[PDB]
Amino acid sequence: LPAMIGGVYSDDNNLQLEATTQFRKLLSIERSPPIEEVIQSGVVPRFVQFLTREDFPQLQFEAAWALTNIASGTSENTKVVIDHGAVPIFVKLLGSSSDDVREQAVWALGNVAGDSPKCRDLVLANGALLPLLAQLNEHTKLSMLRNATWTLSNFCRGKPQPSFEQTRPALPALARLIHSNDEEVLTDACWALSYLSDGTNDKIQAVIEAGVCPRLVELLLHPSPSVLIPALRTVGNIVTGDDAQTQCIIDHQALPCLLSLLTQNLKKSIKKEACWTISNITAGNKDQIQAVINAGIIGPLVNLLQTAEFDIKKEAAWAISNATSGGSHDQIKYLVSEGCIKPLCDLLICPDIRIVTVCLEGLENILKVGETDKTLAAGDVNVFSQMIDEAEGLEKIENLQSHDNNEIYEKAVKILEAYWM
Amino acid sequence: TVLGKRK
Repeated sequence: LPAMIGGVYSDDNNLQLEATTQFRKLLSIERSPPIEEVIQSGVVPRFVQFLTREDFPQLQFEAAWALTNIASGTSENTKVVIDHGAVPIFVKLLGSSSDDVREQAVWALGNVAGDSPKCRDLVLANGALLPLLAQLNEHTKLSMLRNATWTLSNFCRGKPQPSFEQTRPALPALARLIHSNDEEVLTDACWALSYLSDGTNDKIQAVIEAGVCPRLVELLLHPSPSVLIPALRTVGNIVTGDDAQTQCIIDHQALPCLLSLLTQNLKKSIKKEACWTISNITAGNKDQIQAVINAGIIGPLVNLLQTAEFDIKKEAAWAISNATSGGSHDQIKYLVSEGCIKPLCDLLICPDIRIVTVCLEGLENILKVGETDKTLAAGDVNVFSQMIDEAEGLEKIENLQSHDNNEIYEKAVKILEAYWM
Repeated sequence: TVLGKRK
């Protein structure tokens, strides 16, 4: 150790190089690297000097590597590296003649930027995004693609989100990168895109205009949950936008894909997200709702609303209820023919107060259609009221006149007064 | 009023 600190501070390149390699090796260990202990040895500022030794690309590389391993540590370890001015240097190193140095500068910058939004915004401020995207072309080796994408994803990560104007140029690169077959690149790219599509519809506008939609729908069927999860997030974000933005996704047969996500034995978290995604499509027009009906999603949807875990039931209710909101008279009768009345009634006693309002709202839209059929047939009774009554739904609503919440209170009264006088 | 799109 005292020979390490010394050679680092020496004038001899041999001494300098061995010591840095040793420190690097010291910091390169897998189980609890001695990061606190390499900083308090006072070589960190000397490591930052070695980064500028363009004549000694090996020392640069080794120094950048030890600095990277230091910045993988605690928030403080990262704040020390920043304070010694390494951020602009690593960005300058992205223009290195050496490929090992450029790849390491990327990994370093990803580590600093991964620390916090604060650190992310400084790395972006030192102009790291533009020299980063220039390292990506038709000849970029896989190791660098993994490094660069993981870094690009971290530049985008974080709450509050970075300016969209700052992260926008990275969109063309990410749009290419999702065409890779490498799981790691596909993983980080989709996470990166899931961050950029999260926000206002003009952000979603930028994302679909970059042309990612077809490939994203394919990644729904990726065998790895590591790729499916961020891809499902992105696709879900896109369909929270308008009808036309939602259409870019529907156009590439995503509904049959989402259908299979609910049917195969997958994690609750995944099934829950496909349903939230499905809910934002039945939150669309009569034809987007028709696109869902056509794929055969209602059938399985109802089954989930009836028998699935409550984190899934919550989202299946929203899908079903939203469909009654924008749907036609006939589509709505199809939802009832698939047997959605009973599963909607059963949730009027769930402890989640928002859900109860959603089912109640969905049940009322069913009631209005049944009311129109009662007039068209000049009948005595609303057929759908009889079904709601049959599902023990009439008694639940009668009891919701006892609810503590005014939103729920006023709607139960409204429903009973409009359909049960 | 309750039903619609969700971010």
